[PDB]
Amino acid sequence: TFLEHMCRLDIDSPPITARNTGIICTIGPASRSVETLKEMIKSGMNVARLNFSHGTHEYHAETIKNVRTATESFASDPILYRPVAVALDTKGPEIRTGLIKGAEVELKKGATLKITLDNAYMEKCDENILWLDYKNICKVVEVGSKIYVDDGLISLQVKQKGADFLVTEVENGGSLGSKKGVNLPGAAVDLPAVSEKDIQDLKFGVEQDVDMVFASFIRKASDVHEVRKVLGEKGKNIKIISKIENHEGVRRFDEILEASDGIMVARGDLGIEIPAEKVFLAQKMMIGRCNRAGKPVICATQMLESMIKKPRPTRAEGSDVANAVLDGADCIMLSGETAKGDYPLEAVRMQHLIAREAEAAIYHLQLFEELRRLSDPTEATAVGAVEASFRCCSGAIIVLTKSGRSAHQVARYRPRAPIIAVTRNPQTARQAHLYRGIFPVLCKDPVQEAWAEDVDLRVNFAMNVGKARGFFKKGDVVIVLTGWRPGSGFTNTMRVVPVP
Amino acid sequence: DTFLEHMCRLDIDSPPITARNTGIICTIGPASRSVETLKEMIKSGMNVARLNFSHGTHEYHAETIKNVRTATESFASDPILYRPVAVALDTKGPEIRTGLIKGTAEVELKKGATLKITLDNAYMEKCDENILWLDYKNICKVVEVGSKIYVDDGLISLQVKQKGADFLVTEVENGGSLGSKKGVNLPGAAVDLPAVSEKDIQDLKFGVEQDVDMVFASFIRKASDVHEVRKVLGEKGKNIKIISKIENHEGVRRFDEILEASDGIMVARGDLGIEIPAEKVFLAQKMMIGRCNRAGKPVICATQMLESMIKKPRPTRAEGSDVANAVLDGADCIMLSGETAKGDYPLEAVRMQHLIAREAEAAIYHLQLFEELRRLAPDPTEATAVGAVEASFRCCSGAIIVLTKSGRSAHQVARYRPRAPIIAVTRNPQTARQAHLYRGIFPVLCKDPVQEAWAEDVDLRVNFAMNVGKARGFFKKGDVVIVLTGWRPGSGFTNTMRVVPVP
Amino acid sequence: DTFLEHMCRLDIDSPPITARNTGIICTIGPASRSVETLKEMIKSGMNVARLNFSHGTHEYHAETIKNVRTATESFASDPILYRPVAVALDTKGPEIRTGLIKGAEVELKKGATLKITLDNAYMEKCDENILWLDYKNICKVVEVGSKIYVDDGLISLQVKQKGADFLVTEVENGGSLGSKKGVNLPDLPAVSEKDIQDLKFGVEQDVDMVFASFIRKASDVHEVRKVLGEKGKNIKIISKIENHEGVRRFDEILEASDGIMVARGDLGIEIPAEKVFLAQKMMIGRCNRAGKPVICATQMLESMIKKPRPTRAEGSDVANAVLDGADCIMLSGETAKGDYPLEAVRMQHLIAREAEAAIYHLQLFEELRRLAPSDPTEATAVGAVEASFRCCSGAIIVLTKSGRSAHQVARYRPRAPIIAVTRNPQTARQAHLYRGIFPVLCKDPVQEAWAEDVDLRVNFAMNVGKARGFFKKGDVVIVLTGWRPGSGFTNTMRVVPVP
Amino acid sequence: DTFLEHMCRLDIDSPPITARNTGIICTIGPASRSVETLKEMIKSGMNVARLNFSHGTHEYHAETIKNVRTATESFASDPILYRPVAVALDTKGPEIRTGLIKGAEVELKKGATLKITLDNAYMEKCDENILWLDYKNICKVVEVGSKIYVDDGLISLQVKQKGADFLVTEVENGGSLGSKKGVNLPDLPAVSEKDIQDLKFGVEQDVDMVFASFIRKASDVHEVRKVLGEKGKNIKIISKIENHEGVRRFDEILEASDGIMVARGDLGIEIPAEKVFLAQKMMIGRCNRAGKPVICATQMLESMIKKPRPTRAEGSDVANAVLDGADCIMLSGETAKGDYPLEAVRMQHLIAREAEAAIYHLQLFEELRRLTSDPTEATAVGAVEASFRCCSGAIIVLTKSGRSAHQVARYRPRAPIIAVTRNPQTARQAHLYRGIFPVLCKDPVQEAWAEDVDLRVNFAMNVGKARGFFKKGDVVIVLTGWRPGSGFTNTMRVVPVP
Ligand SMILES: [K+]
Ligand SMILES: [K+]
Ligand SMILES: [K+]
Ligand SMILES: [K+]
Repeated sequence: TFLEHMCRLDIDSPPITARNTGIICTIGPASRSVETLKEMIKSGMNVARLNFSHGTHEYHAETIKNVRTATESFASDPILYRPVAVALDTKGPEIRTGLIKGAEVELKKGATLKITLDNAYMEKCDENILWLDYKNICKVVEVGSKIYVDDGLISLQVKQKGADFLVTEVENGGSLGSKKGVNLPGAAVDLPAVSEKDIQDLKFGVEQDVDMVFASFIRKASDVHEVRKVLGEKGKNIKIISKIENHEGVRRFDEILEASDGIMVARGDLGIEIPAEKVFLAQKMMIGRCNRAGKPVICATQMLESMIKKPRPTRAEGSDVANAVLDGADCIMLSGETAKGDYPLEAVRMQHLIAREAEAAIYHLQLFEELRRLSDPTEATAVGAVEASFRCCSGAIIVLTKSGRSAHQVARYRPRAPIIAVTRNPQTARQAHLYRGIFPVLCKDPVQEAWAEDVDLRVNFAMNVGKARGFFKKGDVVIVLTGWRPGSGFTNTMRVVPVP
Repeated sequence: DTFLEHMCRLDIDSPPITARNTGIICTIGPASRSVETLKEMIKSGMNVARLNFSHGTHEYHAETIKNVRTATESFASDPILYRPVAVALDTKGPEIRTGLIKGTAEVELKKGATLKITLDNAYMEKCDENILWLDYKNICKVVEVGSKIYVDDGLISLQVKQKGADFLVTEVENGGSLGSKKGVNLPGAAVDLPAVSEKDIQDLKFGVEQDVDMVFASFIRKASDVHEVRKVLGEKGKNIKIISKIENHEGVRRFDEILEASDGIMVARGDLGIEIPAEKVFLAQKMMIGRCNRAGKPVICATQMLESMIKKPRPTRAEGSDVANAVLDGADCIMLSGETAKGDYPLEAVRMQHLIAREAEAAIYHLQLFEELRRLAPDPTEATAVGAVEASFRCCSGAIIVLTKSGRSAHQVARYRPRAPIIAVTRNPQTARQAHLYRGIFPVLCKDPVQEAWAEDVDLRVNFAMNVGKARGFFKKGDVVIVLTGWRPGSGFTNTMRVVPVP
Repeated sequence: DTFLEHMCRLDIDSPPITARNTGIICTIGPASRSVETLKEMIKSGMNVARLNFSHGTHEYHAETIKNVRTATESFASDPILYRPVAVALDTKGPEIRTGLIKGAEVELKKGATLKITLDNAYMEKCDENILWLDYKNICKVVEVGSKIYVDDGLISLQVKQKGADFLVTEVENGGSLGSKKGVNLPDLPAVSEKDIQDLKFGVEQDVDMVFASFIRKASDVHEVRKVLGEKGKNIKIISKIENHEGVRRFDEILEASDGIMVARGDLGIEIPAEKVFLAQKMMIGRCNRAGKPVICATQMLESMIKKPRPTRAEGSDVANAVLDGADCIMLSGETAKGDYPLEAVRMQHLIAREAEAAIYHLQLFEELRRLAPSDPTEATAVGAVEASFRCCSGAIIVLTKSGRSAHQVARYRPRAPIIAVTRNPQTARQAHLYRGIFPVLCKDPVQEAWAEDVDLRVNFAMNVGKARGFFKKGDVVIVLTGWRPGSGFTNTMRVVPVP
Repeated sequence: DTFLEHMCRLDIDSPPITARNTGIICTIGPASRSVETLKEMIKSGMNVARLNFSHGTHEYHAETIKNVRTATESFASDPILYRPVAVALDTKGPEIRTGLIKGAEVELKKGATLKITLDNAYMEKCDENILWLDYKNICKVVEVGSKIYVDDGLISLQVKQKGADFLVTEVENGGSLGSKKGVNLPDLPAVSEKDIQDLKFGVEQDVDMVFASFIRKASDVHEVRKVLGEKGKNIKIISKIENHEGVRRFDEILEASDGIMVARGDLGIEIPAEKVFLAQKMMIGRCNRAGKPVICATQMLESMIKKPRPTRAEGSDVANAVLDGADCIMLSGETAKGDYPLEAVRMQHLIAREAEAAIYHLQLFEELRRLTSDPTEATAVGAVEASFRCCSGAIIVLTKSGRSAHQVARYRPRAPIIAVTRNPQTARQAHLYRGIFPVLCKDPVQEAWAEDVDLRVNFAMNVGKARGFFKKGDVVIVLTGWRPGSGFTNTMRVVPVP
């Protein structure tokens, strides 16, 4: 029972399980160097995120170079080599105010504010007529519609809508500077999914051979397909992860999920748009549907922010990170903790520890029996493999895959046993980190002419990796998923093999 | 139908429908001890008022208790709408405390700065940036060089650099604003203070005379600590519930024996974080809540709930998330501290707590709780309790109505955690107040005189329970309720279950 | 724990220590009419006395009923040990029978030629040449190659000439022909003139149930119901399914009836042998689902008509009927006219008790609990059976007036016996139709205080349960009652220790 | 969903669309001896031919075996439609019989007298008074008042006196005392000198299985095993449970046997009639639990010896045996000496097929599943799980000894198990297992292993399509090894039907 699982949790016993959730780290000035990156990889970093909200293409190109230099420095031993994915995080559409002749002119709880659109009234914002770059703001806003300014600092409330201006009352005021960020809860923002700057960044991402794109501010399915279109044919194999940052994204989550390769839950941005007594519900909902759909869900923002200045996180942060894992998140993303903080290596190590500790609180058998309660030969084989992995108490499930799909298919049923995905495709090896329980392995050996010899070679390689990682030892039993004939593109073959 | 589907169907646009089942415990202080404000807190959902005996005199607390009962009984004219309010005494216990600053504000401690700790009573009111006084006289022989000292709920951490015969020289590791009379923790040290001091005895006796409903025993490290508290309360306070506060590592280590000796448990997450690493505290919380749920004893989550509401009218998303997960872990009650005691928005804190708790109810997967609690569990009264919860799921009952004198039979039903609310009908004002400790129990106080005929008296109390249920929106005409009683008057045990239609 | 393991743990060397739960119905005749024999049959386990109204006058049957009640009430001195005995009237129905033979037995020789006359000039001079049967419109509904059966399907004939007057056949096979023997044609009135008289005689004699023969549709049951009328509205109607049409329209027959009797012997005449076991399983299944009694009859222990012990095939066939979910087993000639009626009853008791060891109770309930269609009484019924398993209770005690509440508990098939306590003598007798109900007749006067009267009846059930060995001091039992005097619900459940 | 719903859904006007999963064993005698008749019995559904060595000479049985094989191989020209037919040897065992009748039959009426003699001069003349039997030790195991049954329990006797070389009895139950009839007494050796010779003959005739009569204990089975020896080590030994001791010591017998035959008739004489059904259900359950074949025999369709159709009760008796969980049903006199041997086989086929509709397949499996680190066992379970999950038309198992097909069969999948083998003996022996449909592959071994696997699988595909098990578009489960000549059948493949 799940209750008994909680009762025998022991804080004095070390985590005997391996970490199954991926760790995504934002690379910046504090972690940009090869030497630091090497230690972060050793500490458990699986994906390197590039925040294109700031920095030039030159800067980021150097960062990508350093990440790959640090990564390939472990290639001298393919058994212990861990693939590292590169993630591009788009800037996305913003709503910014004008320049207060910078400086600030405070407001107060009661006064009025006449929002404008005069494209020359930029350089001088008062405590009355305020400017913003959102041209079509007057047809997606209503009367009574709140307008948060500077990350949920100053809330307004529309009173009069002309045709290209708004009269507002200041709900709660304070300091207000230049080029601040405004949020419109819960309006349907009509800004383009792909800014002209995003089109540049995404183009750059294709040339840099990035593995995935974190698309900011996704509100609908058509936004995702717009990013897809920009990536085009050349970037068709790049995984698109939609970032849910506002109320519309939550409401239209199903169409966004069906259009995406994965989901990022941005709690911080969510907390600005919707009340605090509901954000946890939205998180648990979105994670649940991603798990049900077998698509990767990333939990981001406000993970270990205190570790920017401290070597140790608060227990609240540790509890929040742990509960995200227990919710069913596939990956956890660090931001300023690794980008600009004083302890980037400690943050990665702490995230590893918390993820490992939360593993003990996971009730593996229940999740599978529910995901099974919810035709195709590959689906039956995947279910059969997981079922067999519980029956034999297997040390691992070895999946021979080209694109990664066969491994993802097994991963969606959440077996206790780690999934060793063996591939010769370096990209799918890197992209596999997005899925919980998948331990990607990159085979470098040339193809054998005899198909059964090539399979046996890939299996034995996985066998060696498993022994080295301590997943299993000789005498144990593993489940092996392959195809049947040379280049028949569907995994329908399950094999229960003793560990040699 | 499945836990996964249950999570998938969660909707933030949908208004929270079902009632709030977890208790709300509020610490009363300068910001909330007036009759006027107390009335608003009760309206907003306060079930239990906590008296913090770490501060204040007996006449101070007697006034608070009087104000609570005045505010509570102001609603007593309408027994259908009347909500019982419990009074909790939180003992001081083996505390170590600073340390009065000058002549009423604070000083700033900066990183890497030298700070001297003294035991010289000539400095007990002249503490500052350089010298600091505390009341633990044996501190120099329980602490070593390199020992960590935490001040004011772990806000400030110090490291001992030099051991003097009567003093300590420290270096500030974590800076901050030190105030007056703040708590001190010595994680690795073995503090010599007793579980029940002479001051605590005076306080517990005061609690008996003031007819408090429960005692929150601070810093419980073992079973014998609970037996001491139980002993002081004696025969006169034999019905006062004892809640043991787990605040350190030894308390977690010896949790099983403390739980068996106690009536309930309070998990102090904040104090726990001092001795236990951040990557392990959440495990400890889930463990203790689980064993409490298993034993059928109330568990309270306290400290670090809505602390930001001390200065802001709205909590952070992280706080609301942390509160909700405590409820989802299986906590029976949530306790508020500085939010209601001294903060600027005590009314807003209680309302937000009610709002978070109610929203969290939507994420609770009720049937699995019961199905597991029935399979892995250790009596006609017990079989009746299980059967009643069974029927409540089977019939989709609006409520389980339990006619109880001591509250026991209602507690036994609560252990199995039905989805339907448990309306405990009692004529005992004390068990009505104590019932708030248990999740899903909605205590109701019948003041009607005992009817001559027993069956007539039962129907009277059931009719009272159904009126309450209708008024609270638990059920309506045409619904079905489960009723638990004994057989014949003066019956020893509740072994009778009835399925009755709502007229 | 599982069904398979339950079968694996079966032990023929261990005494059947469970109580017999299936009702025993005995056909009373010249071999069992006497008060002495009836007394012993009651002691041996007879629950219901069946009177076959296909033969005998009302004078004869009134005497048989009187003897049954004399034997039954001879045990009334001890209310704790008194077992109620029901009386069943079995109608003749639309029977087609032959005529008497001149002198008397003749042999219908295999391959011969018979002539079915409809003229009353050969009704007393039948032989191997010309045969008479009491059916008129036989030449209005038949082809020239059909089959006709004699002596309960024993002899078979092949019609090869028609017209209107007679029928010319050929003996495919046969044996012996007595006189006025059963004839089968694989639209007589459902309730004939004679049936109406017998049914009204049944109301006058205060019989507990009626076994309606040859029910083919729901309107047949309604007609029987109509004849019984207001005076006999509480009399149970058990519809006998004896042909193919009864099987096809079984659903409407079941809904209209109070119970069902599966006549396997007659069923085999029309339906192929390879199909009858399926029909039996289907009908018993739908009866259990609907919560209505199903009786298995005919071809039970027929060998015991002349022998003191049955064959193993008969024991297996009876046991399987019980294991199929039958509520009652009916004996015919074994008790009516046979040389060992007392041994037949005892053997029936023996087999039914041994078969209980193979009953897997939990699965029956779990499936019924999941299949069953806000009623306080129905919810209490489920909860009581569920609590009986959980507490391993020795019995479920049900205080009932009409028997309905006890019937609702019986539907869920608890392993524990259901002690139905009643003051109504008829409900006590009719309760035997339901598997697992041990009816008990309280004769103590009504106490002034309702609660005290409930305690008295429960206490009476306690004493019966102890004397029967259902439970003992210290055990736990479930008790189902109403809440106040004149309650329309049996919605109150108690878990009470045995005093 | 529920067994109850499954029963309520039974419909007698709906034709049995499913195939017969239970094996049919037929006793061959003077009525079914000919090649022509045997051909019709094979087409009607006979899977196993039983030879009763209680009667007849070796050469008589040698000709029967030749005829059975001539009839079976007449269908060999079509590998896809060809059905393997097993040969079973049923030993005489420790049985005691009566002598010859002077005349011929004499009449023994209830309430008479009878002289049971050891006079060898009266083993030719056993009339109304005198009768001869071949058990010399008869006056050492029978008391005064002991009961004696003759000819399958037809006639019973009461011992009043105990003479020297004879007995004085009292006819308790009447009947017609025929000749060479069997006699029951509710110390003859487990295997006799005759049995030793008969078992040797069985090894020489290459029979597939031995029905060992009157097995009482484990040491009886191993005595038979030892006689069969090295040369007959692959011959299946099925122990016949015919008395109380066999039932009491059933576990040790089952653990020593390859299979079990439940002889209800012989059980009925020894054990009370109100207990035999319990014994039958217990033994079948334990065999199912152990994954060992159980045969229900005796008193099946006896009325079909003289009639073209069975009675209602016999149809219910056979059907309930199938529903009890019996792997095979055996016919005796109905096929051996009766007037309607062909009709007996066809009726047995019809009843077995009709009973199939009453089986809730998922219930048996879910119980057996929870009632291993061994890869072959895990693969076997997984294959059955997949067959339910995919609603597979069949489970194709490539097997050499049959062992792999057997462990899949233990879990009782709804889908037929197509056992593909090149070993003709395992093809014949596979008939003992419920749900196994054996096929004999005759294509020569291909050089490349993956090619030879595909050849065997495609053969199973064509058999399945010809039999109507499945059609193009459906999905089947396939169990194989991984490399040429391997120890474990540990490979499971979910493959579409071309
Ligand atoms: K960004
Ligand atoms: K305190
Ligand atoms: K009749
Ligand atoms: K034999």
